[PDB]
Amino acid sequence: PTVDDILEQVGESGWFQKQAFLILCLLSAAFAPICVGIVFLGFTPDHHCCQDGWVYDTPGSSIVTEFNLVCADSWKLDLFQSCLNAGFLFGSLGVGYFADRFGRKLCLLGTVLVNAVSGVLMAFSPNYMSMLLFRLLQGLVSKGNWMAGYTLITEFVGSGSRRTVAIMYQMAFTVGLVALTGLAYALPHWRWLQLAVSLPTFLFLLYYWCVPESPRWLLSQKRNTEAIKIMDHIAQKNGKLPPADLKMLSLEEDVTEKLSPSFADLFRTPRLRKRTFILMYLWFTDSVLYQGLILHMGATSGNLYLDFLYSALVEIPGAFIALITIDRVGRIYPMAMSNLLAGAACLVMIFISPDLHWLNIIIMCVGRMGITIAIQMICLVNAELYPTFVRNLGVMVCSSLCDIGGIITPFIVFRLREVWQALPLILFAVLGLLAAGVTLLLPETKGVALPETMKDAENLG
Ligand SMILES: CN(C)C(=N)NC(=N)N
Repeated sequence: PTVDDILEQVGESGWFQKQAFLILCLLSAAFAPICVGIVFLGFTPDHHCCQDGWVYDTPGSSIVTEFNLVCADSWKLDLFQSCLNAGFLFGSLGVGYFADRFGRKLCLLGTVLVNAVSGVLMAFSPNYMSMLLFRLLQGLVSKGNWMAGYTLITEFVGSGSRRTVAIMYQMAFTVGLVALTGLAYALPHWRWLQLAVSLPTFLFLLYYWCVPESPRWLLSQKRNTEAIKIMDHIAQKNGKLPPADLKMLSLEEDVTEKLSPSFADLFRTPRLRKRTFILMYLWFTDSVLYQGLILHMGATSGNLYLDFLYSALVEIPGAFIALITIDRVGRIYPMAMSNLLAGAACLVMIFISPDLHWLNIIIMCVGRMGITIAIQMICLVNAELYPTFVRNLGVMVCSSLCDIGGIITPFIVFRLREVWQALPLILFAVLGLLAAGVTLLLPETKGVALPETMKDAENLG
């Protein structure tokens, strides 16, 4: 009588779960401005390049118009993204035990309050060093918020709807990007845009007090009283009678009362070590090949609004395709096919002359669908292939190996565009195709109802 059976008897997609998913959807739209937002507000309109300073003629005011970073400190924007991505690295190494042991829901609430305060302080920051440190904190806190929220969603949802609710969460992320574009068009000033982004965070915390904790992680602490309380509250919420308390409670005496995120037992079991290595390779791929592809995309009209509108309308067809095909053939074959398609798209620009009609749109479309389907696979698979005391140690393969991609892709492309114009495409295609062909074949399996039964990490092998 695992908690999934209790949720099934109480209704996995009841009204209470609907409002909880709405609340964390409101959280999801608050994560896009942290990562995607920069291309809008940190965008130089024009540069005059004695010099005698530089003046940009545009009604909007970006970060570089107000800090004068056009020529003397042009690399500061790269330094700014490097500092944000090092914030992601600091989060990946930091919010583990510090994100679980103090109370998972309470940690999420404290961090979302911290994010609100730090964003408001970014709105009123009349310097640069404080701005950089605050962006470090913003990156760390926002990554922690989004991963904790997503894993909480895949914890509440019972077996049979994890794919649906997670893919709807990613659709909410894409809708957050679309709303970012809309609010960007609403007013070009970065200050008011940041202040308007910070208000969904208030709307989150204001109503986030009533959301309960994760029942399974709470059961992992051998505290089943309030766990049974919250399960019966959920059951009575969506018009259902409570189940048997003894069946609902699972003692699981072999489980440690506290958590010990393994820094050395990850490689103890060969299945877990192999899964972690495969996910490391796959994650590196993903942002690697990605910002790579984005960079290789042509100049979109407008370059600040229609660029985002065209980039965001890619995901939603991909999200719907994933929703349709993720269960009929499992969560391995569709994403493997998408990655092979992305590799073939990367390899086709080299041997085919660009003068052919519609070649640019064909390659951009195929690559992008491939590395949207890859991302909406890998997030769900990393969430599924880790128990509750390993999922927060499972964020590191998500974020401590995508951070290296985000840091290093500008340098790799900067060297590649000089050494050989045909070099970066061959490198990206070779690494992506070889990795996604050898790997992503058997990273355990899919369709497993119990991810944190103390035997999920070993029985699948
Ligand atoms: C948010 N960033 C930078 C991504 N990795 N996007 C993506 N799904 N390739």
